[PDB]
Amino acid sequence: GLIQRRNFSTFASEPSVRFDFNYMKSVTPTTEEYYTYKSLFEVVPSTVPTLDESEPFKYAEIGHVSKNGEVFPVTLSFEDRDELNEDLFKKIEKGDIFLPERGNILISAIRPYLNKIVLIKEDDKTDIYFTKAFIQIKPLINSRILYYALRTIFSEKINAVSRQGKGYPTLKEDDLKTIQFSKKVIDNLLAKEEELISNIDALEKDIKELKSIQRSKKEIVDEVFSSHFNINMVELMALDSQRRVDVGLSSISSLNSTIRYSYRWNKMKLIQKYLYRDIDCIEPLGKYILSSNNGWSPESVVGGEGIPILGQEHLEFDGVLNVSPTKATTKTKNNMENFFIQEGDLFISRGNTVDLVGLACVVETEVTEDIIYPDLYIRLKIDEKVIHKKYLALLFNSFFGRLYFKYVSKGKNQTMVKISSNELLNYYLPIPPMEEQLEIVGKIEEQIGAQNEIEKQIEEKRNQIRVIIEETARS
Amino acid sequence: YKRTKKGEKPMPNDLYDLEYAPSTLDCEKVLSSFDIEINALEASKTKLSVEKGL
Amino acid sequence: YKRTKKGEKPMPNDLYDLEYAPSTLDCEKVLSSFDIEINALEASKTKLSVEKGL
Amino acid sequence: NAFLFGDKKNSENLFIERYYQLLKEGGRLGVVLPESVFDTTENKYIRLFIFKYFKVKAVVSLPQVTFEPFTSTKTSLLFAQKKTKEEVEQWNELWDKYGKEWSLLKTR
DNA sequence: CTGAATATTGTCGGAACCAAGTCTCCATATGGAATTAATAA
DNA sequence: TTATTAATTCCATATGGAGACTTGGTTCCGACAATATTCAG
Repeated sequence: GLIQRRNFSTFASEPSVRFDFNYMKSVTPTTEEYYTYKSLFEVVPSTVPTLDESEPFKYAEIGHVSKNGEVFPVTLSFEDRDELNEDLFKKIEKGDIFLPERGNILISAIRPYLNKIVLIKEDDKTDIYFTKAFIQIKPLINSRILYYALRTIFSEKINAVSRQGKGYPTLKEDDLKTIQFSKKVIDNLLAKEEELISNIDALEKDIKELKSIQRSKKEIVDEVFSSHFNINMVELMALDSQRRVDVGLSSISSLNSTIRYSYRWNKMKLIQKYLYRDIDCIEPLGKYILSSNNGWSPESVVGGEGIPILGQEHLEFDGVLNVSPTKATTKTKNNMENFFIQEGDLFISRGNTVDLVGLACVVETEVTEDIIYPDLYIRLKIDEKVIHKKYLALLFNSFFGRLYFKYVSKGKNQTMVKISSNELLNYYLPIPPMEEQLEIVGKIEEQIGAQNEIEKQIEEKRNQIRVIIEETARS
Repeated sequence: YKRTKKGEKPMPNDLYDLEYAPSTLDCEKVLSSFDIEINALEASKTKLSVEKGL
Repeated sequence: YKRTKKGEKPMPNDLYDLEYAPSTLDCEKVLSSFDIEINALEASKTKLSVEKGL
Repeated sequence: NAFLFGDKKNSENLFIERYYQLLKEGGRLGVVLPESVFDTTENKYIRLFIFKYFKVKAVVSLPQVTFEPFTSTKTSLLFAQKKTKEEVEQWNELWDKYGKEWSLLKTR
């Protein structure tokens, strides 16, 4: 670790004589400028707002804010008072709500390292409330200047005055009033104020433009299968809502081969009767599967030494392996070569939540390193003449592969719901001719490729802002 | 219910619904209780009005 | 270490480090096991070669 | 020596069998079972037992929050009656007849 | 008759946290893969 | 007779677990200020 040495005196600093390792790591002897909280920002005391009980207002927790300072408020009304959001209304009535004064820079107290600093810009509308866990810190040297000086830089020191204290990492306003902000940062940043705000505004306008057309990685897979099989999107999520499935004794045996009479099995059978009313392409998967393996999941150490191992997090809704291993093992099995992925395989996911079970992926990346897949995967070697593995993975990640594996997979612990070879072999998927396939794929491929192309531009301008701030504050 | 390591919390019950309004209610008992409370408040008001007059 | 409801798990040692060399072991005490390792194997070789000629 | 499946190493199913030894040929049976009984294949036998002697009549799937924060184990309420002395023998007769049919068909 | 009482309210501080979200590593039968004594032949 | 499946024991796979781990931010007790009252000689 570190062999830091300090001298009693030091712990004299700050009105709590504290001597935890982090604070004393942040102290250091200083020779340069000091400043204080005086010639900069100013803490604002909290207050109870006058909520109007006639219109839908907004509210914002700490989880509703992101590391990029983008609040995602929820809309409450005081005419609903539903027991699902009753906690929010109760904490509002308690007095855990305030309203920023259009120019302050709210800072989260709990765990301040996750950049929850947000800006309430001057020229704006649709006033949003906030939790007392946020610190109104309204500045005197222009909000944007202090916001950008706090987000990227002045972060190794706001995070070094947190109270660990047998639990939550937490920031306190009193400690926040003690940081030793250098002047060269603010001096240089205000010196270039007239153009820094301009080009940063241009960059964030481009980011907003990219975000305006950004689409989720699952809806794309959800729409093409919905727009190609001519199934309306507003009934299979409305038929899945009603829960009064009624079956007879005779229907239990039909295609069961294990006599399973759970409720979810019967609802799966009901939904299958709806997803295939007009589609005439369904063929049993059992006759298109040639083998099935599981994998090898030894004990693993995170960021250790040995052969890397994949996890369930590496399977995404696009049928492409993430191939970004984290765990690494050092055990042997005398047959390790049987589980070293290799390009071209199809990996369905066995073991996950009731909604993330069955997600398949094709290893489309060329890797010269041997990477083991766990017992939580199932490798499918299908005939590459009728199924087109990528299409099968996309189908498994589609609502076809969700409304089935959500209701057929087994286990008493529905937090680690697992599938088995029986459900794979007894799966009546719709397989259209090879002409129809490679059209759903390809369309989905280009749409997701475009969505990924505008996913690094966002984290290119969001990095350009940071590097520009760093360069200007260092010149 | 939604019980947790801190306590209980009400949720929308799907199994059953509570009666809330009782099938049988002692109406005269409720009326007499309200009469008693309003008479007590009126007696307090009369006492404080006598104090105000004094 | 790295404990879990499934047994410990080795991790790098930041506090101290084990010597791993006894520095008090005799020498011939382990050489006895060493020569037994070959004596048992050669005894098995003899105990198969006796009936090999048979 | 008192359970038909008293050697399956799945002792928690014995209670279900125990419930057949207690009811009185038409006795209501309401149980909070796990969903392994209704889903996993290793329990198929105890599902046949319930379909042979009992008269399965209601199944309710309870959420994974009911037994929290003690366990997130899924549960289902099973409401089954018990067949009379003639219904069990009718089931036995039908089973024997169709099993004979199955054996002849398998030989052919 | 001045008093700073006590007696509450209502609100900062703080938690050997722990509610949400979601990834796992390991026992254990199995079943098949090896026999066997069978099995006709 | 030379088979013989139908009986066996022996390991690699497969299924399942009164689950277990992990990132992150929420409820809520409990001091405690500010009341919150004074009576009391």
